[PDB]
Amino acid sequence: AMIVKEVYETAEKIKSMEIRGAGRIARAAAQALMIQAEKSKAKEPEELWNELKVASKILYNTRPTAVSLPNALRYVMHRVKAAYLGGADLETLRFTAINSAKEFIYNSEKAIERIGEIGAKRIEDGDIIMTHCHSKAAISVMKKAFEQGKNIKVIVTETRPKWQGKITAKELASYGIPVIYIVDSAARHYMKMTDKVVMGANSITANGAVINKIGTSLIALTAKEHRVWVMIAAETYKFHPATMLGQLVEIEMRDPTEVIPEEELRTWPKNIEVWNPAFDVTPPEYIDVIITERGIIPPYAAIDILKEEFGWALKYKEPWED
Amino acid sequence: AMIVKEVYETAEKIKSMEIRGAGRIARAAAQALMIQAEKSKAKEPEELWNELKVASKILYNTRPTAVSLPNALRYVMHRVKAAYLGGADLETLRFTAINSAKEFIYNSEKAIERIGEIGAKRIEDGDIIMTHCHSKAAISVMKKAFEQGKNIKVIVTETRPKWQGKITAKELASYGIPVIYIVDSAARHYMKMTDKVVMGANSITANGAVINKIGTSLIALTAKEHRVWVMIAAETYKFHPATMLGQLVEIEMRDPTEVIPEEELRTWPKNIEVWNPAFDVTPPEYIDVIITERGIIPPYAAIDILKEEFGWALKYKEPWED
Amino acid sequence: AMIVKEVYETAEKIKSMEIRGAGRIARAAAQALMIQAEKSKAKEPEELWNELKVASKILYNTRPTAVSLPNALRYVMHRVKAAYLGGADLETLRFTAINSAKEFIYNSEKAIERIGEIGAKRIEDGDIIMTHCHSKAAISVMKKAFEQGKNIKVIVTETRPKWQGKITAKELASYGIPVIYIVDSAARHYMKMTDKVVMGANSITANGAVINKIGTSLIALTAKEHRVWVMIAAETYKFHPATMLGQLVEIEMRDPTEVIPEEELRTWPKNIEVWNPAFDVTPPEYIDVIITERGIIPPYAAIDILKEEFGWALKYKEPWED
Amino acid sequence: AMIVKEVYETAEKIKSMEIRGAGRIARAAAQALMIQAEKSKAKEPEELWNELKVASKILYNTRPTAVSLPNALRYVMHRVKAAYLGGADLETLRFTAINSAKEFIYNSEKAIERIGEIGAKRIEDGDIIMTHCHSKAAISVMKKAFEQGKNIKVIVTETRPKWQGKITAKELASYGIPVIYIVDSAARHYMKMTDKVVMGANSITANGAVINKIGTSLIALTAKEHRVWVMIAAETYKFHPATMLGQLVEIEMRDPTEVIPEEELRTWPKNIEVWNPAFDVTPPEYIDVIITERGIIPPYAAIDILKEEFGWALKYKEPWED
Amino acid sequence: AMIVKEVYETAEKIKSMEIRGAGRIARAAAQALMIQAEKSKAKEPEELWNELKVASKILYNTRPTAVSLPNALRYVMHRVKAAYLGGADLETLRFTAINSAKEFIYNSEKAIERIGEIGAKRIEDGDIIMTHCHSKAAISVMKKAFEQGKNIKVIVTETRPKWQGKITAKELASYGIPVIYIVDSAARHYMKMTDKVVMGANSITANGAVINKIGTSLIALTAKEHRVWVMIAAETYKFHPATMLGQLVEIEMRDPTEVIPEEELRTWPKNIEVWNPAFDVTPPEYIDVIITERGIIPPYAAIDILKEEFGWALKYKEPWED
Amino acid sequence: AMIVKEVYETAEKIKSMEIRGAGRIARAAAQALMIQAEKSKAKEPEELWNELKVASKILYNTRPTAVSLPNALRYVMHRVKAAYLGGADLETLRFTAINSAKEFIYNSEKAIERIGEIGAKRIEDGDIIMTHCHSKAAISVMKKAFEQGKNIKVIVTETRPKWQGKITAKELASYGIPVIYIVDSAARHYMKMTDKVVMGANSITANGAVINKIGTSLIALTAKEHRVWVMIAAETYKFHPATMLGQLVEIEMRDPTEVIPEEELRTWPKNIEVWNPAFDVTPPEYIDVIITERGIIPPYAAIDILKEEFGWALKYKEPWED
Ligand SMILES: Nc1ncnc2c1ncn2[C@@H]1O[C@H](COP(=O)(O)O)[C@@H](O)[C@H]1O
Ligand SMILES: O=P(O)(O)OC[C@H]1O[C@H](OP(=O)(O)O)[C@H](O)[C@@H]1O
Ligand SMILES: O=P(O)(O)OC[C@H]1O[C@H](OP(=O)(O)O)[C@H](O)[C@@H]1O
Ligand SMILES: O=P(O)(O)OC[C@H]1O[C@H](OP(=O)(O)O)[C@H](O)[C@@H]1O
Ligand SMILES: O=P(O)(O)OC[C@H]1O[C@H](OP(=O)(O)O)[C@H](O)[C@@H]1O
Ligand SMILES: O=P(O)(O)OC[C@H]1O[C@H](OP(=O)(O)O)[C@H](O)[C@@H]1O
Ligand SMILES: [K+]
Ligand SMILES: [K+]
Ligand SMILES: [K+]
Repeated sequence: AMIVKEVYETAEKIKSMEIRGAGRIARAAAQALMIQAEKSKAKEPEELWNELKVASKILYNTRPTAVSLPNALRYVMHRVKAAYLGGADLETLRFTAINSAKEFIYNSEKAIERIGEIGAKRIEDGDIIMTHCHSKAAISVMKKAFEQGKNIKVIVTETRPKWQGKITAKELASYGIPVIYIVDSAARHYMKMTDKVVMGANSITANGAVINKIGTSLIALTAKEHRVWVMIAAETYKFHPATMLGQLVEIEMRDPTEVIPEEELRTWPKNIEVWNPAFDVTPPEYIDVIITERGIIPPYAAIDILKEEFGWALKYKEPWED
Repeated sequence: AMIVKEVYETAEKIKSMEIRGAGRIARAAAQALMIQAEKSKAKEPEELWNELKVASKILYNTRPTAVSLPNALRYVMHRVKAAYLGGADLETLRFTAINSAKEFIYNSEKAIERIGEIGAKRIEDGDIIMTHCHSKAAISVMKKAFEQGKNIKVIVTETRPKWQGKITAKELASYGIPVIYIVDSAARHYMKMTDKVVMGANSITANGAVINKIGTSLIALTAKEHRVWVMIAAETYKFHPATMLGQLVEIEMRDPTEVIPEEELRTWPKNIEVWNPAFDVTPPEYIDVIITERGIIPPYAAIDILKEEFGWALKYKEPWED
Repeated sequence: AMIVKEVYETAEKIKSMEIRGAGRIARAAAQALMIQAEKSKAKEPEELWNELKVASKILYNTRPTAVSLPNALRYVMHRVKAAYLGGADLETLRFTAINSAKEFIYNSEKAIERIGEIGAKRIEDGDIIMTHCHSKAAISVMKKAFEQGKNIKVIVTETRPKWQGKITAKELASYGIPVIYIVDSAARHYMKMTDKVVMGANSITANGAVINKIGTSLIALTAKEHRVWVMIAAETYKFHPATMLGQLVEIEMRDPTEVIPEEELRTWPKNIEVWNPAFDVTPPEYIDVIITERGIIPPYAAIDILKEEFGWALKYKEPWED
Repeated sequence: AMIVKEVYETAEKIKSMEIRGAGRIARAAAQALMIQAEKSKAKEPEELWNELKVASKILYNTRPTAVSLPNALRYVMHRVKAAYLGGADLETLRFTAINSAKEFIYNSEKAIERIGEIGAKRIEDGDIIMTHCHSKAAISVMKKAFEQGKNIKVIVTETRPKWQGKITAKELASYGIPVIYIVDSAARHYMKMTDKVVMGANSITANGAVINKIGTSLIALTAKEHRVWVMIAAETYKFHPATMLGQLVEIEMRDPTEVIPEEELRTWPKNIEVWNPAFDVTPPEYIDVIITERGIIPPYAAIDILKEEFGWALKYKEPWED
Repeated sequence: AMIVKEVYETAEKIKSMEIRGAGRIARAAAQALMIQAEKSKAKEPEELWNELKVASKILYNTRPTAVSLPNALRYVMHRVKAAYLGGADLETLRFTAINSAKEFIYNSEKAIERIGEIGAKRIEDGDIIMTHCHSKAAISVMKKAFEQGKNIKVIVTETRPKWQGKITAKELASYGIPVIYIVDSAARHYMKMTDKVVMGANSITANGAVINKIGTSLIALTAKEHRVWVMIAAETYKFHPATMLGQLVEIEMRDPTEVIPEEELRTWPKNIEVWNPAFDVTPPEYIDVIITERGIIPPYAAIDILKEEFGWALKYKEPWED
Repeated sequence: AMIVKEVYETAEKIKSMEIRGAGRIARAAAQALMIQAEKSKAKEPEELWNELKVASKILYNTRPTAVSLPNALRYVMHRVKAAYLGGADLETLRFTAINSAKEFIYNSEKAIERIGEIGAKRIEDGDIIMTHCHSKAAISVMKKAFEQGKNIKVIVTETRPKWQGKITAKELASYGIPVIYIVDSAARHYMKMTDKVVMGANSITANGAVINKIGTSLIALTAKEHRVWVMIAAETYKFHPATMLGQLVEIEMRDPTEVIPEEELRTWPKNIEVWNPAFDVTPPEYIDVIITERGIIPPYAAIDILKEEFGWALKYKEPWED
């Protein structure tokens, strides 16, 4: 019940997308549980255990679609839970939580560097790469390919409604990479000059489907139409455990004013509904490879990544639940 | 040549897209020649003929892609040239121009009505319709189907960068028609609930391809993927004669500042290029029917429309050439 | 208002499908018009005119999907009407109706044997041909090719619910053509051994789509999948003039007792709805050729059959109307 | 050689399809093995062993296509065999056979209700689901989802020739699920209004293909065409171990009298062959997921189900062999 | 019966492909009938008529697949036949034949220049064009595009068995055009760098299929897979009249030694058959446009080219027949 | 290092393709290391280790694409390196090399046999099989299916530029198997009569793509178009480990003079470039099954083969690196 302010501020900052990107919100959430355990004034283990459960619930209940976030929380709290239930005293608990969270953060950072190097071998000198939204994993691949001296150009899609495309373009251009910026609508038109597509992921399902930023399934579709390789750069913690047992992933519907600003929308008629899905779902048939920190897989090998990292936990409850 | 200010002003408003839409700019160019003819101070028929040629060229060099405009100019000018060359006197030439421009304007208005009556028959009670940009021809269909008492909803795509979807959404709402407004990236995600696609055209080619607002081809692609009928509402003067003899249609590239506003765009590094094609091309295999004022055709019958109405002219030079 | 029993008997027999097959029902309506004229006790030209308009409406309100039937009634009534409006006396009108029926009925027979001759040229020695329902035009093709000494075998799908495939199997076998009889569900399984598919049509639209017995579109889809030629054998009076101006064809829904017999259906619970559609719609992209009495066309040239033989009549009302 | 009548009665009832459905026949063969052990008048361990090998062969030679049946006989006989070869006395062997049957039979029941639970998670409120034949695993899915309070409707294809769709329709309606009953030919026509397809399996191969009731592959093809999820609900004992080493599955050809009744068939000429295939084969590319009792897989992970649970046994001979 | 040697020598030279290419053999055949009429020693018209029939039969019976050849013969002999049957005297016949043949030859030459100019507008600066075999029509397009200053490169396929690819490569390279020469097998591999495909035709059917050099259908297929425009450059006399009435085009099977030289094949075992089809058939769905001397058409407009140039003659016998 | 002439001679014969075929060159490289080890005059184990490393590199730098060769070298050298580093004396090192090379050679021969026994089960009585190049693995399948008494015919493609089809045709004929020999361009034209496609592989990637003789991808493309099973017969040592970590396979570009002989080629102008890729890449969606010595897999299960047998090594440098 004695939740420190950094937990609430991180939760809010995930909700408002001031902190965004599936990897980042997962690291931020691990960091929040880390600080809760740093600054906790609890005396008993039972007390700190209970603070960490509640912090974890607050953080889970921010944004639903990227399983990166629950997987972060799980990574920390499977360990914290095993400690507490094994009889660890206060400081043995405090450290288990803090250290588990530090592990996840470090492993996330290393995973992304690694995805960069693996994916870059798939990029060739002269390539024109089209990307969508702003994905650290995808940018790692493109950045690495450029540092290897491959002379590349990236077609960056603006990525409505929230313009993540702007971030992507200034970022790649600041590393020296030539950028071509277009609207989402122009993806087919420019698919004819594109050699490779590199996008990220928020959740990957057991059958190989990729839930990523709205628009992704379209770029994928047309890439298939033209035989351009769709490469999804994604850490293993993007893979979605509960899809193993039949769960559909929730698609986050965000506020209509991200599309039509409040000052404008209030003046619009009542029979207009504005629908603002945050993600769509791309089928495995439109994906060439998924580049994980453990290597290149075909998208249908997602079930293998999950069988072996994740499946064990599905017979238990979540490690923050009563 | 002494060109009236209405010609210059029309030309600027077409360039700037204050006046926009394929059919409307064609009416605005007819109108402009009408007014050059009305307000002319010419004494000799050669002097007026010269004014009409120069005005025609000013209007021609506004926007390239939509062939409606050239076709409107031709409709007036073939007739003006036949009179002048057949020895018409000043007033008979003036009236030929005025009256030809009027006929085109009236024919365009009636054709749009007829297109609506025709396309509406293919809309069924309960249909969810997806559209793109703001096409008067497409809208005529939706408007008439609603007026027949069919309960429809229209999914309207915002149509970046110039946001024509806003015009379409407000217009359909004003007639009583519920709208679902979405970003362009969401067209595949909502194709699964869509019963019909209805878009316009700027130019249609001899092989049946449809040049229309940027992103049209994406929507038609995923429509096909999903077996949703793609219906293109379009006047005969949208069909492109020069394509009969192999001409490719120029795709208008518009200012970067429509995509990114000038204030923001001047802050960006020089190795980001903003590219803003205003149209793409949708191949005939992704189009179910074209709905013209003379009936439903498959897209490959575009050559028939071109043969029977515009082929005759391709042996002659352009009717405004001096 | 004095309508002869034969008109009523034909109508009732078209409704119960005792008279069936798109061509046959058309000939039966023409026959009925002919007999209404032959047996008329009408003493005035206006009195006969009124009997024929009324017989036409009775006949038109039997089965809606096959345009063959109304195109037959048209052929006659356009001619009856031009006579009546030109001032024709009684026996001139009676004869115009008698000799218009005769003409259509004889032209139907000639068209069907000519489709035989043309279609048989696309059947090759050794061919295995799959068909569906019982189409006289399809059968003419197959029977002619067997008479050219080509060793063929026909796969006859049983064609639920009304078992028309039994008629086809006994018919083709009676000519000495070996038949393979299968359930409809088995059409994909046998498509691998099939060389050609030959089916009939109830109506063909302006854009090339073919409305024919329920199932036809599935057989056509898997035929496309396997690159087996789908050939549609159809008289020019199967082409649907109203589709030129956007009309959709109504799909006859027939009695659920044709699917589940009345004795058994009455015992079933109300929360099972039985839906019996008599036709489906096959898109033009899955049709290699339509074989008409005037030649082979790609399905997209359906609009030409229509433009050249039927379009004239769409500016007038139906010839049996007040 | 002293085989108890129940074994003979089960075999005859699997042959006539009085006992049918891949799971049920498997449980029935296990039940029969169990009763052969219970009622055996055998005084030696070698005498019982020999009765069970012989009962197994009788049961295996009933219907070939569904691997479920031999995987059941295996489950038991592998265990009977290891006992017998380990030196087991009589009542130890009798019990090993009794308790292996029991185990398989109970595990079949648990597997089928677990597929219910997992599969139901992919059904969404409002869904219209098409199915085919009568599959207990498919039905468990649909029934569980209805018990979660999701308003669904099921389209039941009648499933010629043996009319299994009648069993499915009455079953689902008995649980209060509204049903739409249609002929098989109508599956493309209704695919446009279908949200999900759920079908069972008789055998699933190493590369993902699904052998199931004749028709299944057509429904799957048009489902793919329309981007409707095709979900296969199947116990792990439907997976076919011999396909790992290249074996193809035999397609049972059943009596032509199931298609044309004997009373009518005898009147037909000899040059009509009636071919009644009980199953077809659906390729993996047209299957979105297999739902097993252990999870959701892409169809290409069938080889893992097999590698991990069955492959061990392929270096030995069949457990009922000499 | 008094056939001059140039007729026999041309026939033989067509048979051996010393004269080849569909246009060329058509011109050569017209030329042969021209010389027969130059050097004829006939006295009566009836005598010369009879020489021209027999010359025509000799020339027709050379190579079967390119309808260019019969259409040449027809063009000359429809005119010669009308003259003779109208009562023309010897010299009026002699000139009719000679002049008709001179017309065809000139019109063929002009048609090809014209196809060149039309097709070249479809070629863009920088384009890499893949072609197949050696087609004058296709080369006209590429040559013209290069003379317009478009900087192009052509991928020339070797075109087994007869190596026409060598001719094509030396020809284009002698005009200054950069050539990349590859084997037929590499067409897919290099389809990714190709912007346009330009091939010729031997016969074009009523439904839009293109019979062209063996291999054409493959290049077309993969071009569709990659969305590369397939442009077929072809004169109207390549279009095939009798396909209007159901005729399949014969595919010429040429001597096995063109594949395996005689010195080698004689040593090969008896159970090896060498099959050497000269042409395959490409479906209309894989063709973007057909470029005729009358302009760009979609391939399904082939029936229109035939309806209007050719259909009239199909109610008559050939103009060389008794 | 004193390298025996057998190493140098093997290396030259691999380069020149005197010894060719993916599997054979791998055996020839094992063999060559065997012989370096047998005939070595080394006194110290370090001196032999050095010889084995240098020989390994000479053999590695022969031909790049087929990963069988590197894998054979690795099989021997991992084991040689473990011995040398574990302190083996001269003779124990010599024998480790000799014996490792022998095991690889024996395993390769047995694997090819097993592949035949496995693939043959998927060949049915009456099958027409199309193959490409000369693959011992594919041939083992065809040979065994014939020996099982299945009546097969094989369509053999000539496989330019090096004409490996000649080897395949003579070899299959010599076993009794009828052959149809065709040029590569005719593969689509004969796909319509083909029941099965059976080819080999040089390298198979982590995502399931198959690098095989130039034109393989074309044949698989049209096979897919036609629903003909594409089966790839291939040993586990054809699977490519470095692709697990993103490596793309180099495609061997061979001398222009294989395509055009040197005598002819020196006469050609310098602006013709002959390009001779020896392989292409066939994507996994066009492959039905890969038949390895351990069973049938779908192509996407290539990652499983790579994980379970070769992944372990990718953390270590190459076992011949100094
Ligand atoms: N050089 C290469 N090395 C490894 N994999 C490749 C290479 N080139 C293409 N691929 C893969 O093989 C397939 C070829 O696809 P496409 O580029 O459509 O021909 C894709 O699945 C790629 O991931
Ligand atoms: O983890 P990284 O690769 O950085 O981004 C992965 C994905 O998460 C983001 O979602 P949002 O912007 O938070 O909704 C984008 O959809 C992006 O592709
Ligand atoms: O003639 P209507 O149907 O109104 O418009 C047709 C098309 O012209 C417009 O172009 P723009 O907005 O002027 O660039 C849009 O592309 C629209 O679909
Ligand atoms: O195991 P469950 O899911 O009940 O049924 C599986 C399958 O078995 C049935 O076969 P048949 O009626 O025995 O020929 C049907 O093909 C059904 O899909
Ligand atoms: O008329 P042009 O365009 O020159 O050639 C047309 C076609 O005829 C040739 O046949 P062949 O070499 O005579 O069998 C080639 O197939 C070529 O594409
Ligand atoms: O191992 P096996 O099955 O014999 O051969 C496999 C493949 O290797 C060969 O390459 P090349 O002829 O050496 O360039 C061919 O591509 C062939 O299909
Ligand atoms: K591209
Ligand atoms: K390309
Ligand atoms: K085939």
